[PDB]
Amino acid sequence: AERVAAFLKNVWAKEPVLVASFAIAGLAVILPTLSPYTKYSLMINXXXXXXXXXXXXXXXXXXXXXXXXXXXXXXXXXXX
Amino acid sequence: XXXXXXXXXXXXXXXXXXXXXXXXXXGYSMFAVGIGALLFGYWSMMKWNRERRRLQIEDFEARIALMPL
Repeated sequence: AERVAAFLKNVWAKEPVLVASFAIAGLAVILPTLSPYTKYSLMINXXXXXXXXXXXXXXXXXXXXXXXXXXXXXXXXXXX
Repeated sequence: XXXXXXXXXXXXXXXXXXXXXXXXXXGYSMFAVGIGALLFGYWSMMKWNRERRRLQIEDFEARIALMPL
């Protein structure tokens, strides 16, 4: 190698802290795209309500029931 | 009899001996504990934030449940 192997040990010797400035900040962009865990965090952010939920008038509707615990809508229960 | 200052050397105090030596840390082994503490750090922290989510949704549910308020 002309740039991979040559410009690595010299960077560790001369100005060694500059290695960390490119490696840590670089991997900070790569990791949130390839690793399959980021999709879970987006769901809980949207599920947690900030304001009170609005009630709609019932006229031929599916997956919608009363306020009591029943199998209706989505309702998040991901990981305990 | 003549009495003067007597000569004594015994051990000679060791003429120039190195005391500075590598201890505890080796090099590569410190990174295994260093970055190892980081990976243990995130995994322990993020599990608590998932337990915080159990409290979070339950906290906002109180506002939705309270309509006479």
